[PDB]
Amino acid sequence: TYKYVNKKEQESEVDMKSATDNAARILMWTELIRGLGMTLSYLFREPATINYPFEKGPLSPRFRGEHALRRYPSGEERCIACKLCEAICPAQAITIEAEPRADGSRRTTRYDIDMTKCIYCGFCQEACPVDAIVEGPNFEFSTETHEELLYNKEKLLNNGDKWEAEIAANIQADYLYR
Amino acid sequence: SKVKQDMPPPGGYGPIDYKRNLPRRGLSGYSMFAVGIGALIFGYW
Amino acid sequence: MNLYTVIFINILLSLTLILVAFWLPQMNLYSEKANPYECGFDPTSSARLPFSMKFFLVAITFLLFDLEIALLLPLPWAIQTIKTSTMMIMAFILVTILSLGLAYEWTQKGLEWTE
Amino acid sequence: KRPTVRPRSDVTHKQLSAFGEYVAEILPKYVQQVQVSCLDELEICIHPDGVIPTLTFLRDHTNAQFKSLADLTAVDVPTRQNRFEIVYNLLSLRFNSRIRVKTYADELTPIDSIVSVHIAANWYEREVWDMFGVFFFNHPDLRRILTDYGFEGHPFRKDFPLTGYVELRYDDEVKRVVAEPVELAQEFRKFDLNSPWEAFPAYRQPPE
Amino acid sequence: MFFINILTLLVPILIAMAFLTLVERKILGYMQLRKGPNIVGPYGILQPFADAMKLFMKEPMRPLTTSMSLFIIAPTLSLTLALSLWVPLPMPHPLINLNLGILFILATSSLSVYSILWSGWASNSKYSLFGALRAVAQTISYEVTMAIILLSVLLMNGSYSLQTLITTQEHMWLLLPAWPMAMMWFISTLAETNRAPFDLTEGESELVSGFNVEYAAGPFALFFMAEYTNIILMNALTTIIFLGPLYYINLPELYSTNFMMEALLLSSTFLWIRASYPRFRYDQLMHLLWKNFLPLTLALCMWHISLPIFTAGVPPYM
Amino acid sequence: RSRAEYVVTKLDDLINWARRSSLWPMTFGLACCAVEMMHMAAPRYDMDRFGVVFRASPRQADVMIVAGTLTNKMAPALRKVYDQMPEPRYVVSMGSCANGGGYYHYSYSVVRGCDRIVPVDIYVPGCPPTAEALLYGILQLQRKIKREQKLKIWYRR
Ligand SMILES: COC1=C(OC)C(=O)C(C/C=C(\C)CC/C=C(\C)CC/C=C(\C)CC/C=C(/C)CC/C=C(/C)CC/C=C(\C)CC/C=C(\C)CC/C=C(\C)CC/C=C(/C)CCC=C(C)C)=C(C)C1=O
Ligand SMILES: CCCCCCCCCCCCCCCCCC(=O)OC[C@H](COP(=O)([O-])OCC[N+](C)(C)C)OC(=O)CCCCCCCCCCCCCCCCC
Ligand SMILES: CCCCCCCCCCCCCCCCCC(=O)OC[C@H](COP(=O)(O)OCCN)OC(=O)CCCCCCCCCCCCCCCCC
Ligand code: SF4
Ligand code: SF4
Ligand code: SF4
Repeated sequence: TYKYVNKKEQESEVDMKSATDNAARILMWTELIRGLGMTLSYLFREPATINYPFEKGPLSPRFRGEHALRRYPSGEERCIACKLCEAICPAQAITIEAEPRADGSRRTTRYDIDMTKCIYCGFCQEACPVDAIVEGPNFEFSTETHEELLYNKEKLLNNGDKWEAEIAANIQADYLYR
Repeated sequence: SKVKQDMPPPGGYGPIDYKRNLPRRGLSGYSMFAVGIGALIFGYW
Repeated sequence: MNLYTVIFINILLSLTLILVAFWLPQMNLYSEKANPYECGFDPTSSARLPFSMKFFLVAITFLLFDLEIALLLPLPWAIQTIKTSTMMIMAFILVTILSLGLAYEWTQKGLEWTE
Repeated sequence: KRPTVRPRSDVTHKQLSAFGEYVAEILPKYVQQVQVSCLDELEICIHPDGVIPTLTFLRDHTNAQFKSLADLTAVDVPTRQNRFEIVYNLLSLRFNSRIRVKTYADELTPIDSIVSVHIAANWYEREVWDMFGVFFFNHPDLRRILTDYGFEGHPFRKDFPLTGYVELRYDDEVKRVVAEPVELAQEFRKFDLNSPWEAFPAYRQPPE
Repeated sequence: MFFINILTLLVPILIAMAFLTLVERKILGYMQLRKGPNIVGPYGILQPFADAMKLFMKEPMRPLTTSMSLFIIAPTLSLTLALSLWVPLPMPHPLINLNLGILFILATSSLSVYSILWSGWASNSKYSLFGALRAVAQTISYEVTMAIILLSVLLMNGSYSLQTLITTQEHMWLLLPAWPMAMMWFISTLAETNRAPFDLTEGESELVSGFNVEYAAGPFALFFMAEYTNIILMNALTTIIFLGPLYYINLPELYSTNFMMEALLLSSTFLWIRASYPRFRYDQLMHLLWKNFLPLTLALCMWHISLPIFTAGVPPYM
Repeated sequence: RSRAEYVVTKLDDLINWARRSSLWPMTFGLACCAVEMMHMAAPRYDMDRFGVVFRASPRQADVMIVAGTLTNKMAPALRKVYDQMPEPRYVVSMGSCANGGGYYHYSYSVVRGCDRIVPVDIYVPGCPPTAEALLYGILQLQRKIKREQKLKIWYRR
């Protein structure tokens, strides 16, 4: 079905009262006055402005922020150097090198994420089979040089150690959906 | 357990207005022309 | 004397403001800094080229109408005359002639812009 | 019935097959192949000489009325003699249908532009020339539309590298934005994401 | 003592201009469901000083194609004419008492238009040329209509002085006898001050910045000060002419307070209008002022020629 | 230290306060990141409340927020409007495209980061960074230019 947005049906003819109403509308600027009144109502409303940085906009546990590498509760790294995140990364922002550790464990020797190349899509955290790489909810990590956004394994493990109290709670609140 | 999912309430959601709703306000043209002419005459006197 | 003094004070104030605005901040100007602005690209042609005017007839009419304004402006002293009938008739004739000229130009589409 | 498989209607397939027979018998001088996909889409593969008559007939015929050109594009298959397959997707609002017209070209045989048939073909053929190097005859103004000014090569070709040949940087000695041969801090790592096992037996090509 | 009077006129007008910029930011924000500046200072009251200091410590632009002499001359001319237009206003006693006050106002306004034109031509840029030509068309339309409006109003008043306007509105506002030409005068002041919907010279969306698109820092600050001082000026002129404040011989402070309140209300109405309406097209502004305002203005001018004659209410010479 | 050193430090504080309280960006954007930039302009975050107001001409601009993919065809224009800004100017790269190419890093027609073209003061990461993150970058830039010691370095010369 369809409807007309501007087509008028029949005519209203001509009347002295209607002509006087249109004359008053043209001369006394009635629609302009009611536009003024609308802006006046908005003036006397309450603004929708939060007091940043003391107030923050609401988010969800699903929010994709700064990357981090998590651990098991024992303290062992969750990552097993399987390169699924590297394979699924649409921007090729992940570089992984690996070798057996001194105890024979399958661990990374290089895990780099170019955050200037990353598109913050969460494909790494949804392809990780052991929940090692995550996008924790940090978003206020802007730097002053281009280099500081080239994360390596030490930076990502430090982020995982810093944000574990929040990332674990978000994964607890979210993991039944995924 | 029971399947829990994001679903509408069993009674459905309430009616959502969507039509164009202008207040259709203001006084008549005769009345405001009469007010203006009366103001003119009083000011002239 | 007082009006001349306050005009000179305004002149001195604005000259002082523009002088401190030009001599206070650090200067660093080069060729790309002082090239003209054309939304990021080089200008195709100079801005001193002829630039067509679509309201030239309205501007000439504005000259004539401004002189009609100059004629109408001694009215607040003209209304003090003894022979108010002659003044009233002459003012009515002047305003009616001006209105007839405006109506004729509106009819002949002179107020409309070319192209 | 099956929740994971797309439902299939045979009426659209029958109608498109009938219309393909109709167009093929109307224009045997240019039509080389007519096919209907299992996705219920009609494709008519024509000789490059018949682009103007075929497009004009499809736009202006009473039973066709394909008055809207959806898009015009090219596909680079660099294993045939005529590597560029020019594709016209057209929409008939009168009959609520869509058709696809294909033709072929190589780097040195231009095809006729259809700006006189559809005006959108102007920018579409500009894009095709800019991205593939397929020249168009009788175009009102054929030039690049998406590449940089002075860009050399047609980047949507298969043999053109992904990163290109030049990169821009601001040189302070000349105070300009200059082009250099491309050097990458990290090379694009290509992946061999092809299973060595056949996935679709219906598309098994016979051995050579 | 006269120099002290010059100071106590000029400096408070400049501070009122800067806080007019602040109050425009606040009022536009609160009409746009936001807050506006409240960080820089207690309630944003240090924001204009921050902006002024930043602009006067940023380097100015001297483009290669630009005529330096007129480029320098135009903004200082604009600021001087703004303050000169401020000088003869009576509140209820003017600093400079003139006989042909509104003629001085008209001459100084047209010279401010020339400041805009010379800025646009000196800044050798196409957007500046566009701004200059739009200024030409705008001032053509509002000049003819506003001149006839002011002629009719002062024909009702009887003289070109403004203390005479105070004496005229001793008992009643001129809004009641002359409210249609009050509306047309308000629109004319909007077009004169280049406020939305009739700005059209600092065209933000149509042009980039228009006549001052090549101006930076200090001279741009001078242009902004001139424009907003003209806003307060034209609203003050409107409330002196049409909405007569209460004047008593024993105390003029009541007149100053009432004048301040009405001028603040009219300036806030200017900001309200800028929030409310979209911008005109500059040929439509000329068509409006020459096809709707001008015939009615000529008719009302004839009516105000006739009215004291047939009512015997010819105003006094003094 | 010397009494004049204290006066110079206070003058530096005053100049930095003025320049960080009045930051006017150029009305310049390229993509989705510029959509988030006008969502920062939106009533929730109120850059105007922070004192940050867009100006269309680069002559009246103080900072340049490179918000989007800087292409090869766009790079001379971006360099031109950066060069036409007056001297106390700053650059805020926004999003992965302007930072280091992002999703189009290996493209033939994309400059791999706007720092190859203009000197970037502050990098804001994200695709897109939220308006919260862009506002955070603006406040970080305000702190950075609060840290500037121009008159103190001039005195120590
Ligand atoms: C979807 O597709 C796309 C688009 O399409 C839709 C795009 O668009 C697009 C591009 C996107 C962008 C560029 C993003 C831009 C964002 C927006 C367009 C939205 C933001 C909205 C606006 C800009 C509208 C803002 C409206 C307002 C009302 C705000 C007010 C702004 C003003 C300019 C007016 C106020 C003025 C100022 C802030 C400056 C005023 C102050 C001064 C100049 C100070 C002067 C004072 C003095 C000098 C006084 C001095 C004298 C004294 C006496 C003082 C005493 C001093 C002492 C020290 C004592 C992209 C990429 C895109 O993909
Ligand atoms: C300073 C005092 C207060 C002033 C008003 C301040 C508050 C209101 C501000 C409102 C916002 C304005 C923003 C800018 C708006 C710009 C648009 C605009 O105004 O367009 C003008 C509009 C134009 O209308 P238009 O353009 O829509 O009309 C179409 C016209 N054609 C087709 C030709 C293009 O209206 C006017 O021009 C009218 C001007 C005022 C007329 C007043 C007449 C009063 C009655 C006179 C006497 C009648 C009886 C005679 C005797 C009979 C005896 C029997
Ligand atoms: C940047 C360059 C700027 C150049 C332009 C400057 C513009 C200045 C402001 C606009 C002036 C517009 C024209 C004003 C002319 C005088 C208006 C007037 O009516 O003056 C009359 C008045 C007294 O006359 P009356 O009202 O009859 O009173 C008699 C009884 N009380 O008063 C008088 O009789 C006093 C007569 C003198 C009044 C004008 C003084 C002007 C001073 C010179 C300014 C320019 C200086 C040269 C440039 C300097 C360097 C840039
Ligand atoms: S969020 Fe997406 S683009 Fe970023 S590292 Fe993970 S997979 Fe790569
Ligand atoms: S997908 Fe997980 S386990 Fe596999 S390499 Fe990446 S971070 Fe390590
Ligand atoms: S970084 Fe992402 S959101 Fe920003 S411009 Fe690039 S693609 Fe758009």
